[PDB]
Amino acid sequence: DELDKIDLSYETTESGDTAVSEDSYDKYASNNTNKEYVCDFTDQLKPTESGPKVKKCEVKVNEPLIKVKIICPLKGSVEKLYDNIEYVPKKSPYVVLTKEETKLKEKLLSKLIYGLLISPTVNEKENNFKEGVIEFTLPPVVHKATVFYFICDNSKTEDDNKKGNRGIVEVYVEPYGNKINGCA
Amino acid sequence: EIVLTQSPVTLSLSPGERATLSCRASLSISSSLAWYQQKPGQAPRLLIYDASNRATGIPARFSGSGSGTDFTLTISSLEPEDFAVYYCQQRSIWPPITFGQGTRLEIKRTVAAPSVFIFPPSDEQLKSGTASVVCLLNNFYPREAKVQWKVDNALQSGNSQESVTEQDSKDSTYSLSSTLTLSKADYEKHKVYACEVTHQGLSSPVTKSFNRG
Amino acid sequence: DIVMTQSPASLALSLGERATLYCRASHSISSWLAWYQQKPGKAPKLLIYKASTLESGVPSRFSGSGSGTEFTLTISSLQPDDFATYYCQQYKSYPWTFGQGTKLEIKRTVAAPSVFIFPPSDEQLKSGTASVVCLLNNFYPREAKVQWKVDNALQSGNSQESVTEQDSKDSTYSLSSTLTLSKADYEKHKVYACEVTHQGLSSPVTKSFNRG
Amino acid sequence: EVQLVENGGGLVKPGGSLRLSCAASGFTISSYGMNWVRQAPGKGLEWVSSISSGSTYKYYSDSVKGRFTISRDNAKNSLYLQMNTLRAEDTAVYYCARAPEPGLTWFGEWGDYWGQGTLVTVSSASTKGPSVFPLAPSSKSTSGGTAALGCLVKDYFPEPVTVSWNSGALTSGVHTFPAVLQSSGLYSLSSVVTVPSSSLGTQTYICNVNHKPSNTKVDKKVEPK
Amino acid sequence: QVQLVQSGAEVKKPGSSVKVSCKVSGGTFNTYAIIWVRQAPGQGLEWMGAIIPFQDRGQYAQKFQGRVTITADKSTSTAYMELSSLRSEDTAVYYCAKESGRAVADRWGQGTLVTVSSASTKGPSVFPLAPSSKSTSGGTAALGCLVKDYFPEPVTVSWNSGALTSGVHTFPAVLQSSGLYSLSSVVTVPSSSLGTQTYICNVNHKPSNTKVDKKVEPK
Repeated sequence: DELDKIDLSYETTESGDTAVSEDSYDKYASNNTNKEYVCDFTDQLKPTESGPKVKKCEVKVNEPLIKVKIICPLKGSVEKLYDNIEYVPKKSPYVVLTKEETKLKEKLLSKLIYGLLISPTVNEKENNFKEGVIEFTLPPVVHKATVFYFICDNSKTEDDNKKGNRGIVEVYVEPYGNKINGCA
Repeated sequence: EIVLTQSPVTLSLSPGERATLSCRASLSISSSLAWYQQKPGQAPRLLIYDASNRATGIPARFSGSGSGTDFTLTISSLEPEDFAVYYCQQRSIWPPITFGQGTRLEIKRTVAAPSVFIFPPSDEQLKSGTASVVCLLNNFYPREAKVQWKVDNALQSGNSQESVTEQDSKDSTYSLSSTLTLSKADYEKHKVYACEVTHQGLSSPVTKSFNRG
Repeated sequence: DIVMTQSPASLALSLGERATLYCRASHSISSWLAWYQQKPGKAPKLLIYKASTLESGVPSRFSGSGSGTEFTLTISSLQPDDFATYYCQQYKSYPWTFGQGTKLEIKRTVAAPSVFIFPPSDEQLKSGTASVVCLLNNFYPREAKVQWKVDNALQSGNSQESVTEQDSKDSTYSLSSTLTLSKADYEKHKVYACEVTHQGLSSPVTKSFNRG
Repeated sequence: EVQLVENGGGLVKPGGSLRLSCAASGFTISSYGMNWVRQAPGKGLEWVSSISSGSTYKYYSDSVKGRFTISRDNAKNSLYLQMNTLRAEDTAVYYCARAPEPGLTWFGEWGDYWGQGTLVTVSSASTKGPSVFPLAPSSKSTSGGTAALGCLVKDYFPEPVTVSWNSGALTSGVHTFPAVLQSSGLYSLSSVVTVPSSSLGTQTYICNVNHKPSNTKVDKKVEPK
Repeated sequence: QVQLVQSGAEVKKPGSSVKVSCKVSGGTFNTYAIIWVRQAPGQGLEWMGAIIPFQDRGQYAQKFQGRVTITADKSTSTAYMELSSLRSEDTAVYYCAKESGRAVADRWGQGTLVTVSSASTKGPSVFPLAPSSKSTSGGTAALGCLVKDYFPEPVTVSWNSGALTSGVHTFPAVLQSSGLYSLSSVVTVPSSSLGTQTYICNVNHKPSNTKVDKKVEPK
């Protein structure tokens, strides 16, 4: 199903076509409100002057049973400020972008982290960037550190002299917990 | 970067009226606007955070409005203590966090004509090598006025500095002072020094003269 | 691994001329090639970080192109700070590789050598070893041939040569040739000579002395 | 309740470095964001820099990108910004504001508590004692009614100054005008009073001016010429 | 803002181990890979391995196994390398680099130099290459000095404490079969100045802390 259709290498960089390097990345974490890492890309990917400036959301997880939510505006959300937006990877509540060599490649987050609580329904809607909001819940114990990325690119969005930015999500997970008190 | 424009620059309303301030977002802000109140002698004060939510401890007469753009700050009844400078700020496209230009509120008291006075440069000042001529306007409203300096009936420009006091606490008027800076060598080259004042409260411009040479 | 068949080996050019570098690949590869600039004594500096894009601060005269089995880097005009050794690197696969490198020679003008010879000093004579040094001062081109003759007998294998880097002041670079022999042999032989053959010399120039 | 105090300022060498510090009392700075904003005289507020997650993330304005450095210490509960090498055209008063954790939202009570601010005057050294020159009133016959008189001060730095009349007597109808920074890099303002025209030839008016930074006190007498 | 710092050059005996220290200052350390490259002088560069600091599992070249070791320590933001069982031909310059998110190494370190020759510390012997002493003169004479039997590199030669830099050529060192380096330094001076000017060459060999000043005069 759409959960797992990994057959494309899709070699790409973090900055993509933008020439901005990691020294000038606008690195600010997802908001923390009642155990919810949210970094909504609303109004942060619109065409604007002095760009494209790469915007990176860093989610550092060190607690069990963590909920992570990411929002990207859809096409036509506001008049002529979100056209030609692209979402990478196309299946990104489950398939995630990982780093081998010096490239970003798609992989299944279930394989990287066991016990991922994928919610197929979020707010009675589908869980994908096709809705614009992605939702999943992390397990309470993680054996080893895992890093994966999500991409919300607005470089192709322009309005005369204005151009859109590029949105990146970096989720950084450290080991925590020992075991679950229960059955298997 | 998104530039926020606050219009109009200066508001003149009487106490008790409902004051409305208009803020325009150039492209758009996703309900991230905030309103602040500031005075020259103190730090700014947060009135309304988010689109319309009131901050803690703010009087209930302050109310905000707006949906993504064209946010208005409405004060139900402008008290005499509410006359201050107000700024707007957006937090949707950052960095940088772009502030507003600011808007002035003044008390619209009845129009009053200015009192024009002309002062000469003292002999002690002349011995110091510099000569200054000061024109004084006292107890006038509106604040805006035009002050022109003529020497021997000739025009002067580029050598005048002026300042305006705050609104008077006793009668809600203003005062204006203008200083003409000249050197003694250039000051001795002319005989008559005079100033021109144009104001709304004056039927005709008032002329005050002074001679020394 | 991915092979970097960078060509050519060296380039001799003057100011204002055009230079065109090349770097082919073993098999067709879509982009992911970078060019590195390095003068003698410098760290390899990245100038082009993709197929054609440039790094911040890199001059505009640089222009990259090409894809697949062949890639081309073209420099429209050379400035005084553009002469260095250039390398090409591929990173489509984890085992990165670098090419042989290309040299950028300053100027193209042939100049004959100035040949000098130096006999060993008495202080070195006491140490049991005698050294004779031949100096080829300011030639062009570099391919200068030096041979050692002792009592009109050819000496080979017992000599070493060193070459300095090309200097833009007068297209100058010397070569030092040294002849090594023990003190005992230096006494047995009397005539010591060095012969230099070069493009700018109509006939070989010989410097000799009679000491032993 | 909650107070934010900043230190560091005064005369600043144009072409040199300077460090300012912010101290918070009555509140533990944890899990919250901190920002720096400046406001040049005659100009609106402008953001400078901000820091997030204690010291993990840091942000600067385009004008101060790289040239300014921000830091926060949890043990000392203090906020520090560093102007590394030199900047001279940033003459303004800098404020600090408590705010929520910086993120892709930035919503919350941004600037709930503000620092009183420190004036960063990056200008050539201009400390000097004020010079007072009187302004004679208009003394005339018939019925003048009232004649204005005042004093003029020049070439003092830095702020502030206090001007009073007759050791604080006759405070009715006295106006002190705001100071203007002349092109020489020095301040200047004037103070005037309105008095009846019949007392000019017999009443004595003193102009006691004390300039706090140099402890300079000058008393002058104003009479018609 | 980001800058790379590497340790100094080191000389080691055959069969020993050499460690190269690498530090990444600025940017961030965990989520970008740090790569290593070495190059024998006069030949193309060679890639060795890389590591991403958040995972201690590094990977190396298919040709180099065991001897090369690359490790990362996020507490000090360092990327130390350990190379064991050194052998001839390992005398080369070692370079470090990291990728800036654009899939390519964008920043490189100052570099390190490694020597593996079996020779040991020794001071050079300075001998004078006196100018040709003849009555011909003519404002065209060459004189110099000989540096022989020293190890390892480098050795610095200056004339008249850094004077008359026109026409002085410092030749690259050469390796003798005995395992000791040697080079010559020469300078071109007018012939008529030999009898009215004194030329002094300064030789400094830091590894052996040997400094020698030799005067050159016609024989």
